[PDB]
Amino acid sequence: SHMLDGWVPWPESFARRYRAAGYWEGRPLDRLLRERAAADPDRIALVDAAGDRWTYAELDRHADRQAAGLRRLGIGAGDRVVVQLPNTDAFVVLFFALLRAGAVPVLTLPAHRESEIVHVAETAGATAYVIPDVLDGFDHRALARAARKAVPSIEHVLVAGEAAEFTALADVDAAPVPLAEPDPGDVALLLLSGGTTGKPKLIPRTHDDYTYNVRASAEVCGFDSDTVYLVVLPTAHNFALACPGLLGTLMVGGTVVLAPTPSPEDAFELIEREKVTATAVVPPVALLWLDAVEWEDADLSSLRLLQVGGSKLGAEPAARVRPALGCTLQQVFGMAEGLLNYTRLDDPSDLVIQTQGRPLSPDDEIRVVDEDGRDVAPGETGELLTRGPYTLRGYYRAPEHNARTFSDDGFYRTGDLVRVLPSGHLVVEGRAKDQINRGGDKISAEELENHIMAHPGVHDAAVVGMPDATMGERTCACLVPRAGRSAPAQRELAAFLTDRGVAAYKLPDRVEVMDAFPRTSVGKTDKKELGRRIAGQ
Ligand SMILES: Nc1ncnc2c1ncn2[C@@H]1O[C@@H](COP(=O)(O)OC(=O)c2ccccc2O)[C@@H](O)[C@H]1O
Ligand SMILES: [Mg+2]
Repeated sequence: SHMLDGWVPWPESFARRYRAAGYWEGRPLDRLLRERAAADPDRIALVDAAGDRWTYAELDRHADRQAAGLRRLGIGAGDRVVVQLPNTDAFVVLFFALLRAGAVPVLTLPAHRESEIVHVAETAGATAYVIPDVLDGFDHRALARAARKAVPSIEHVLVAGEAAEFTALADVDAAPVPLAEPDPGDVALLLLSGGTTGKPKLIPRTHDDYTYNVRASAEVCGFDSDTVYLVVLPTAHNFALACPGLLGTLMVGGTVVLAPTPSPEDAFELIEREKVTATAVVPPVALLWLDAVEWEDADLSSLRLLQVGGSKLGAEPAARVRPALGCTLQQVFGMAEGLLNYTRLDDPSDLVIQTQGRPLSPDDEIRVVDEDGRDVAPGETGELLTRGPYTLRGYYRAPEHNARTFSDDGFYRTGDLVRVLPSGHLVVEGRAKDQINRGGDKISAEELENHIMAHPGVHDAAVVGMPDATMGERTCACLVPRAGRSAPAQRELAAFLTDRGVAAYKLPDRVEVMDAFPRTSVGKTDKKELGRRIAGQ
């Protein structure tokens, strides 16, 4: 018996192995903060961009007071709560307060707009939605009004700022009350997957498997109480939350520093001010920092570890990390769905430069298969399938996609093309899945294509990735015009999609109009040949 339905537990034989192995320790996720605050109450746990500062005892107490405040509002025991917050202390407090209240955080990104928020809110049956007031020029309270209109289950809107007619997040506060602990085998939080279908899919992560993800990652990356970690990616990104991210830093007793943006302006200042020792970035930001040290004066010497992942970092800039930034590079090839691959900190530089790591867990199982599902020969390229103690067995409330995406014996089809080296390290070679990787931001083609086809001048749309030297891929929208109507150009389509509620990183970089798409012999749109036509071949 589980608190939520709609997810796929591990078979009992696997659960037993993972507990017997010490991977699944049987502790709720919020207990990482409870135990650290008990052992190191007066250590500095959290620093925000302004310079404000909180000890472990202070953070633990505020999480209890906000958890009691959430319960007074009726948020708790299994309720799903959509969280959309910037890199501020409000996110860290509320994350633990929701866990202690028994609520299941549904983590979204600040860039997400009405179509993503409404979909995840109604899929999760969320009862509350947590937003900033105004963030980067956008008023999220209008979005909460639109979300509540489309999703009647949303009873409460909690606002980090001026709350308007809603509830101020700072007012969610009451005297701590004894709260029951969740079952560690239950879902702890729901992550948003980059997606390969028409709708974003939610990833359930349990207390046991997410704690192991965090704990094992902190060991591999050498996180301990000396670690000062700069959160450069959104706090809701799996990389910055758990790999080892801020949760790993808190679990071991280090200091979390919240960066408002990844710009050298904000990040380099915080690295010098707080003596940051570790951070994680996507490759486009790595390239920016590697350039920017040539004209920025910040003292970055305290930096010891730069994690780079989300897309493949080139071997040439990888080799520049030590001379330019004075720290160790760690390549990270991971996914919200589970499997994490890390280069080890003392790997020879050859493997740090040329590979995307080897799996985190001894019980991470990998297969590399050809187009027929058969295992490839050693060192051949094929699609990565994986199964392990923190990889999901199914998405949340997505039975049809689960039937397509997981093998009969529980292997998750990643859609990534890789080859495995004799040492066990992986090299990422490409992608099979119909999803564009734009600077670490994942764009489901079919989701974007369906939005574009809602435009009155568009009959059919095919979204195709184009190579980009610094961004990895950019997005080309190939359009068949509506009969007797003109298709829109790039700027009009961007405005249409933005008004529709599509996140800005999904807006096509380029529009190409054509009378028909090339098709295969089954009749599916041939995007390999669309790429050729886009390039004038
Ligand atoms: N170093 C890399 N080199 C080439 N490709 C990479 C890659 N790292 C990710 N990818 C692609 O991203 C994934 C889905 O993305 P994600 O779910 O958003 O999570 C993350 O990126 C993420 C990244 C690091 C740590 C924790 C995470 O969670 C994969 O499937 C693959 O396509
Ligand atoms: Mg250094």
